[PDB]
Amino acid sequence: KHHHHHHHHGGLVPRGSLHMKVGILDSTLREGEQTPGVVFTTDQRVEIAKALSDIGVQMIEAGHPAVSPDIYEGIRRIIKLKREGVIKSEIVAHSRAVKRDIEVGAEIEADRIAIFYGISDTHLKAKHHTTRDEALRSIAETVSYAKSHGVKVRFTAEDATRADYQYLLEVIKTVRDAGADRVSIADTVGVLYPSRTRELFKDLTSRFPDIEFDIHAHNDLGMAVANVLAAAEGGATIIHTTLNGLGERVGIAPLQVVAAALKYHFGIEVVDLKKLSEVASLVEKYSGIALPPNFPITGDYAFVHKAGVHVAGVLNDPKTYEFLPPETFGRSRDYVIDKYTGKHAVKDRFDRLGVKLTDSEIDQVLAKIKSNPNVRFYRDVDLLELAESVTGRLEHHHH
Amino acid sequence: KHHHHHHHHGGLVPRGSLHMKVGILDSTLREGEQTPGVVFTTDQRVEIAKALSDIGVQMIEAGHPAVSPDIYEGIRRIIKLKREGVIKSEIVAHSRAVKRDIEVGAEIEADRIAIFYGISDTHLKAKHHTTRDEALRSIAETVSYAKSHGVKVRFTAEDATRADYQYLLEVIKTVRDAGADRVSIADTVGVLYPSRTRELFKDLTSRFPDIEFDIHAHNDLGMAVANVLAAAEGGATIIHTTLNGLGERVGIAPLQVVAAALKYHFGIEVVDLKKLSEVASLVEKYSGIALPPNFPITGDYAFVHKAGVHVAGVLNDPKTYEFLPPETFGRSRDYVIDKYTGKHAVKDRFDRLGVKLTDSEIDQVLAKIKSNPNVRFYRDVDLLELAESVTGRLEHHH
Ligand SMILES: CC(C)(COP(=O)(O)OP(=O)(O)OC[C@H]1O[C@@H](n2cnc3c(N)ncnc32)[C@H](O)[C@@H]1OP(=O)(O)O)[C@@H](O)C(=O)NCCC(=O)NCCS
Ligand SMILES: CC(C)(COP(=O)(O)OP(=O)(O)OC[C@H]1O[C@@H](n2cnc3c(N)ncnc32)[C@H](O)[C@@H]1OP(=O)(O)O)[C@@H](O)C(=O)NCCC(=O)NCCS
Ligand SMILES: O=C(O)CCC(=O)C(=O)O
Ligand SMILES: O=C(O)CCC(=O)C(=O)O
Ligand SMILES: [Zn+2]
Ligand SMILES: [Zn+2]
Repeated sequence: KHHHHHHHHGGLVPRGSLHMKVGILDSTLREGEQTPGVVFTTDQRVEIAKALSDIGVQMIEAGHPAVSPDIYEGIRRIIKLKREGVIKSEIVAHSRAVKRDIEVGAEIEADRIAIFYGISDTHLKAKHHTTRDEALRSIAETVSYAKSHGVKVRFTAEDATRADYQYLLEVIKTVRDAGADRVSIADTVGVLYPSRTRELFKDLTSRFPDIEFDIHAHNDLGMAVANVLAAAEGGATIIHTTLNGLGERVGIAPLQVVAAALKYHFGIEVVDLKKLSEVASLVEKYSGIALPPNFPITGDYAFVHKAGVHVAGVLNDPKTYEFLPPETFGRSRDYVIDKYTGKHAVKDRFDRLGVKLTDSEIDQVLAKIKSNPNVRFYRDVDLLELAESVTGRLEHHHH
Repeated sequence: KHHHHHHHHGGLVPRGSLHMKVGILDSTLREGEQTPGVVFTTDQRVEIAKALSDIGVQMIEAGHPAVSPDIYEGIRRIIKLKREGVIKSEIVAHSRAVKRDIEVGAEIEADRIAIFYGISDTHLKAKHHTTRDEALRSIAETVSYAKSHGVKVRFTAEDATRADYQYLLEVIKTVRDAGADRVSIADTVGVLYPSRTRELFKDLTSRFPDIEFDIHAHNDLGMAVANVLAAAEGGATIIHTTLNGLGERVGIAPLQVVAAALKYHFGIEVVDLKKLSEVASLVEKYSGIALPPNFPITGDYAFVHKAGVHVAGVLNDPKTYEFLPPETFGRSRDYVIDKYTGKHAVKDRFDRLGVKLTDSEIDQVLAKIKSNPNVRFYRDVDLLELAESVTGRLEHHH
């Protein structure tokens, strides 16, 4: 059900509402550990990998084993758990285009080796100190070398979204010929525009039908989610994510939001939607970066209503202010009470507390609530005290 | 292999040059006989149906049996040939939403009955004198009745492209529930804009995955070909054509152009491309309507070059001025000579004629050619006379 292969889809569902394929690669353990201030222990890494396997992630990028001894050891443990059937996702190891990295990737027995290289002109010049042609040779050699160990090879075209497009096409032919079966198109600095992303992937998939494409999208301009969905429309079959929007700088497409947007817009369930909160909370614990309360899907406030008009509507039909039911994600709605509330919301909360107030008493409590501008919420004890102030009586709920 | 089922495709081929499907329904025998001044005899109908089958058309719309006794007889003969396996295409009979048309369509044993009804506001009011709700009931009953005879049913939404879209969706739900497996979307007056056609079919195919859609596109604004390719982009699996642009008023999408355009842009071959000229000619003969010389693909001049600069280029590499090789369609290139010519062209024609002239003599001939403003063609006899007039030698087998 929450399996570890591709999910069939048909693109966007109809307005006012299966030949294509898509799945998740989660990079919490690679991209995600490149977040300033974030490091994971080996045990933490392993615990996260198991959680990602359990919710049905297709691929886990477990790290770049040359980076440090602990990353090597965490990847090894994960591959061992995979070999034992405890973990079921495909395990990907990252690699520079250097023989050493590749040999290490091969020796730990990863399912896939992802070789990256920067193929924009700034990267070729400033980062690699190389020419277009020399880069083509290095990439061909390293991809072939990795292939010859009998492991599947992805090539990541770093800064592809600012690269010369003709060169990008040449890069892809090169790595295809050298044995790569997947190419990741990396929007390294988050500058893709969604409608253009769709076009890009439509073009690439039409040109290279023997290759499957990944989208790796950074959120520098706040459009990572929209870019990954657009890529999927265009035929990308793997979307890279991290839990909680972890990664370099502002991070990449966040798993919980991507998964929800794919459910709503494409009608598919690429991971266990009901377990997003639990996995997000786990990563939050080990990463030490708190999710803001406004984070989509898993955020504290995602299904919390405030304005009186909204709460009144929700009490009649939650769909009025809820894009999908909270239960879709294993959550429940709530509402808060402050000076923005109204009579229906206040009545409903008193009803929950078992306190019967008259219509005019409700008016008086509402007026008292609205008389103070700088109170952030009214807790039940506050509301009980307000009622007492109106009834003169000592005022049953189990929470 | 020019078989008689759907052809697989993947939409447009990449810039700088399989989950979808498409095939041809040719309506030369139905829509095409609705061209002013065109009628076919029963014999000619049968012979056109055979040629349509031979080139690999998926569906032949062989006529509307209720219209006349000779149409009824032609269809009956076509169906007999289908039974005998001479004709292999699916045979479609047209029908109004009237019990008699349907019984008759059932009675001749057509493979499919196509019931049409006008679902735009002007059609409902001025032509059917009915309401949206009544139309729905009539359409439901008639489709159901046709389906109860155990025959496949297409519903044609006439004037769909100017109908209320919400109503069109209700129409399609209605006929689908009544048992229609195909719906034809008719751009009856040719007002579809191509990019909007793609969107229309994309939307309809996503909403009704258990129906296949046809496009029937008229050429009133010259965009029938662009419209049918756009419909195919969007998921239409049947494109309606006629040979030679036959049909009411200005006709519908012409088979030879649709077939070429699909080959170039989608990379597929939905009929035998090398037989297009032959079938166009046959239909030209029986319709009595000549194709203009500029008609694409099969026209006299489709692969005939004129300007000196073009002919010089083509003589070095024909691809310079040919979208695809003429042999694609079993044809050959040519060029003409008039005041627009140049030295490479004139030299080449003399070579064909076996006449050896010096460059100086070519220049003189060329100057004489360019001195006659109103000579339409220098035919070979004329060229031989020009060469004789320059060389003083005998030069002049056609
Ligand atoms: C990999 C790592 C151990 C290398 O450390 P290092 O050898 O001290 O090198 P530096 O970090 O100073 O990085 C630059 C070197 O890598 C090279 N390089 C960068 N990307 C490369 C690639 N895709 N293929 C080959 N070489 C690459 C640079 O040209 C440079 O080489 P140089 O030492 O000859 O100048 C270290 O950078 C690291 O731990 N990085 C974290 C992982 C990471 O950077 N991931 C990048 C994802 S794009
Ligand atoms: C079909 C046929 C013989 C009808 O002849 P007719 O009975 O003398 O009627 P007319 O052609 O004058 O008028 C059409 C009649 O059919 C009705 N009609 C039109 N389209 C219809 C449809 N899709 N379903 C049912 N009835 C329809 C009209 O309301 C009108 O009815 P009326 O007689 O009550 O006014 C005759 O119109 C004919 O041969 N037409 C050629 C085929 C044709 O018209 N094809 C159109 C494809 S869109
Ligand atoms: O391997 C990938 O797809 C992404 C590499 C990366 O982090 C980037 O270039 O942004
Ligand atoms: O049957 C069809 O598909 C087309 C009907 C027709 O004649 C039209 O509306 O143009
Ligand atoms: Zn990245
Ligand atoms: Zn028509």
